[PDB]
Amino acid sequence: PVKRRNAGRSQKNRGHTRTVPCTNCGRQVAKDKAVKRYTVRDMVDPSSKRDIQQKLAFENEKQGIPKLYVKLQYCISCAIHSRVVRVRCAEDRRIRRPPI
Amino acid sequence: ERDLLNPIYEEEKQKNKFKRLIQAPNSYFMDVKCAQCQNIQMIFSNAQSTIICEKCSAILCKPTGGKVQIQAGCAFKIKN
Amino acid sequence: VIDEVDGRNAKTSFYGLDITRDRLCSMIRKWQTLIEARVDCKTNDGYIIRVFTLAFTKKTSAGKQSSTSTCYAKSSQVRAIRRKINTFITNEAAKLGIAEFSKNLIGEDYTKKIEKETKNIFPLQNITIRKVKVLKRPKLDATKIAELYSHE
Amino acid sequence: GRMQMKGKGKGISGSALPFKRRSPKWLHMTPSTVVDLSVKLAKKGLTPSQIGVILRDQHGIPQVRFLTGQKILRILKKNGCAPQLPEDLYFLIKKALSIRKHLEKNRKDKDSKYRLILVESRIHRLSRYYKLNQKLPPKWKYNAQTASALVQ
RNA sequence: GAUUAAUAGGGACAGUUGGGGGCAUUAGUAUUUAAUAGUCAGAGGUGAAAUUCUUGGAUUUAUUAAGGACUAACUAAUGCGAAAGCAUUUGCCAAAGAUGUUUUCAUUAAUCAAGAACGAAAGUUAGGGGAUCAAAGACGAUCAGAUACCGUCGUAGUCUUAACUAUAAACUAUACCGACUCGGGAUCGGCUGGAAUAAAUGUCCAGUCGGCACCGUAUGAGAAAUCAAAGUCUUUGGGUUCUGGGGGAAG
Ligand SMILES: [Mg+2]
Ligand SMILES: [Mg+2]
Ligand SMILES: [Mg+2]
Ligand SMILES: [Mg+2]
Ligand SMILES: [Mg+2]
Ligand SMILES: [Mg+2]
Ligand SMILES: [Mg+2]
Ligand SMILES: [Mg+2]
Ligand SMILES: [Mg+2]
Ligand SMILES: [Mg+2]
Ligand SMILES: [Mg+2]
Ligand SMILES: [Mg+2]
Ligand SMILES: [Mg+2]
Ligand SMILES: [Zn+2]
Ligand SMILES: [Zn+2]
Repeated sequence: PVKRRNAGRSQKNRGHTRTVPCTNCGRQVAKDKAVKRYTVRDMVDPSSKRDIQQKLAFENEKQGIPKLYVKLQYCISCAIHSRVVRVRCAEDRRIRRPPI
Repeated sequence: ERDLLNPIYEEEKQKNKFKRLIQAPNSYFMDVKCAQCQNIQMIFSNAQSTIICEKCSAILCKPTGGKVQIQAGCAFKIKN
Repeated sequence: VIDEVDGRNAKTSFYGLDITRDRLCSMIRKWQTLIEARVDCKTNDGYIIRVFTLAFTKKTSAGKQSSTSTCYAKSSQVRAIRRKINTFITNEAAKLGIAEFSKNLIGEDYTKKIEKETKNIFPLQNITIRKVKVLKRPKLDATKIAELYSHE
Repeated sequence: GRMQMKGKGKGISGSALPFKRRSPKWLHMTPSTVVDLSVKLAKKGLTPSQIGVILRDQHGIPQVRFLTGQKILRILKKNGCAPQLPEDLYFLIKKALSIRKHLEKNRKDKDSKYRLILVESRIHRLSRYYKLNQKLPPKWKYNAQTASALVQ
């Protein structure tokens, strides 16, 4: 019973692909296989934002607080446990560009 | 409606040269007039390396990948 | 870097140039090619500098760049782009003082020029000077440190 | 298809001979004149193939045999300028030798060792042919040292 | 007196293309350490903690330097390589496919016991090197017991010259050459026309050859999962090597 045709990794036309340590655990995982999400968040709770934006010395800031950029790479055990990815029915299992 | 025996021209022209019925090539031969000394020479369509007109030694064509670049004011006609 | 103390206030000379994390990861997008170009140059001022340049593939085709909208430039085109950028910088470096060079470097002049050189090979977007390092700096005579000060 | 590349080697490079066997109408060269040119080129030390190219690009001669009735090599043979070792084998050995050359110096280069194995393989494989078909002396062998002095 | 000239194969040549290989070069932060400045009482680590480190000043901050690795992000159902595998700059060396040919050779080909070239990791021999991790080991914790999962350390190893070794779930678990059977966009590399502009190593459009795939679909296949081959098989024969014959014993 082959489960995935992909077999989980995006890799074809090559023998080998570089291994990445998982953010959460640090387990080595295939760069194709890895669940990778790029995150641009803000360093600060919106309330906290109000508080700081009051006190910003340079008034020449328009959204003059930096965003935090993360390239997040999960091994599978981690990204499942941690709900980044979750179990779906056989038909949906092949759906490719899902979010909102 | 389609007949293999009487294939349509515009179609065969679109097909790859080996996949036509008569298996006919895409190349031509052209008479080229040197911009300077006004000599006429024959040049293969996809010709390899470079061509210099015999009279004045100036450059007529440049090689590529199946195209020849006719350089400058050199005028040409296909021979057929 | 502080070259001099005068009377309770410390004068400084040029040391380096650089970029915020933000302004970098700002510019980094998937589905285009990331070009980087490093150069080593001498001023007539007697400085040895190392300039890192950054550039990105500019999409023309008018869609939203995506998995479908792939923008990559051929590796060879990248190489020609390096060669060209690099060359131009070394030239514009040898003919200028470090005052001149730094002024030009901070501002948008070189980005304009670089786009104009580069465009043949490939259209580029947000050309940037990622960093500048000063490899070898001469000591300043009282004269040149006075001429650096020269403020209007 | 492409010899000794298993898995994916397989594609079609072009040549497609037209239907008309008769030489073209615009062509004014006597077959004799052609044989003259081809032999001049030959004595200049060209290849039957290289001669073919020259006649085709420069001289408006599309197919030499459809003009003369004799293919290029046969012409060369009759008229006595002959390429002693077949152009075919000649190039294969030139190659195997260039690989010898580069390989004596970089002894850690594995790909080139393997490529050499392949090329020599083809050389022997061609030797057998040209031997059984009497185009090569019967005791003729390709060795490193023997073939290196062999006109290549 | 020389059959064509295989949408057979070898060779020539032309513009390319590639994270293929070998030498040199070269960068980049990062870990670790040192130096020089600072400042102080806690750093570490965990589920809590304890081993550790700390006033001889740690962690922390700034600037340099040493030393081994490693090439992030761009990075993809993209590329190359026979496979193993391959990702910084530049230069050199030989090599390669595809495409383009109204070039040349003319069956030179397919597959393959012998016999050979490779072949991750771990491991072995003789030198180097030693920053990071880290089998063994030493300890902390956890536990009824932990010679385990966790933590602090740490040797061989990890890297490198010469050599051995030949093995993997070395995986599409799918032999190679060749035909033929559906549809659709897209993608990487050539080429051919066409179009727009700010006129080009860039766009777009339409062809086509070759790659990696994908999405539909089969009145084709299958025990099914599924498969555009795993189809053209009792309507059973295109060519060729290899392997299996209930389970264990037993590689
Ligand atoms: Mg593997
Ligand atoms: Mg495109
Ligand atoms: Mg074929
Ligand atoms: Mg360093
Ligand atoms: Mg690529
Ligand atoms: Mg040792
Ligand atoms: Mg207890
Ligand atoms: Mg440790
Ligand atoms: Mg065009
Ligand atoms: Mg069956
Ligand atoms: Mg059925
Ligand atoms: Mg399907
Ligand atoms: Mg059968
Ligand atoms: Zn993990
Ligand atoms: Zn002329």
